[PDB]
Amino acid sequence: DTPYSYLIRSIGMKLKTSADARLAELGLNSQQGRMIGYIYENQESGIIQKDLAQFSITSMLQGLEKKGYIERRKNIYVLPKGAALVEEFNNIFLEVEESITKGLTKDEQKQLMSILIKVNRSM
Amino acid sequence: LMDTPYSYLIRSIGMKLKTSADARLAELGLNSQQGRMIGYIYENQESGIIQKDLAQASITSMLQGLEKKGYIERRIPQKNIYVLPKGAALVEEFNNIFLEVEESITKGLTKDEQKQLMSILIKVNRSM
Ligand SMILES: [K+]
Repeated sequence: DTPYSYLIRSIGMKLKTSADARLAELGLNSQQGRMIGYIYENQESGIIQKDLAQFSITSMLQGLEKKGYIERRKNIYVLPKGAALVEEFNNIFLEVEESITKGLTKDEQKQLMSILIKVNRSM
Repeated sequence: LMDTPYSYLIRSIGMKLKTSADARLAELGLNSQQGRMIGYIYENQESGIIQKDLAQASITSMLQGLEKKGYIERRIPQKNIYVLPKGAALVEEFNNIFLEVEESITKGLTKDEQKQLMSILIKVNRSM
């Protein structure tokens, strides 16, 4: 009896499947991926260990250093391997996005975009 | 987040619905998983529900909590789980919250847009 909410939740959950599988193949968790992402995003501005505590973190950074994702040290920087990973995950999300229209006709593709915009605007 | 436009909107709408719902439930010291669980029990109890069927957040803890608060009981027909009247009243308040959230999805849409959205979302969900 709440079919729109059910479909929105379920599709929303499926948007994450490919990313979770890659994290697992790489031996990383969601906290590690996000941390690498956060550092990649903010390292030019400059980020220190305190900043990551407020947005252990010591042991995680050590794990990420051992995997060659983060530079050993003071500001924190991802290594090229870390930047490459962020790019990889972005591309995963692009492939998932492209899959949304797989089962849809041209008209359905346009209508979905128009309607989702309207729904999102209304709440 | 806006580099993947459909995904952006789907998650934005999802997160807005969930925030609406989590907040309206939280005031009642409830959460959506408890509501779903009680609802499932209420709907299927005459079929015979055991803890195993619910397994397939700690389920044992959540069931003990619902039982301690007087919402469900375990009856000797493995014991079967049933909603008590206080729990049936609570299912209805849960359901009404979910129904108002559902209606917020379609407020701004024509009947045709509602029909198109249902049809399309079924297809998208099937395809992945
Ligand atoms: K297609």
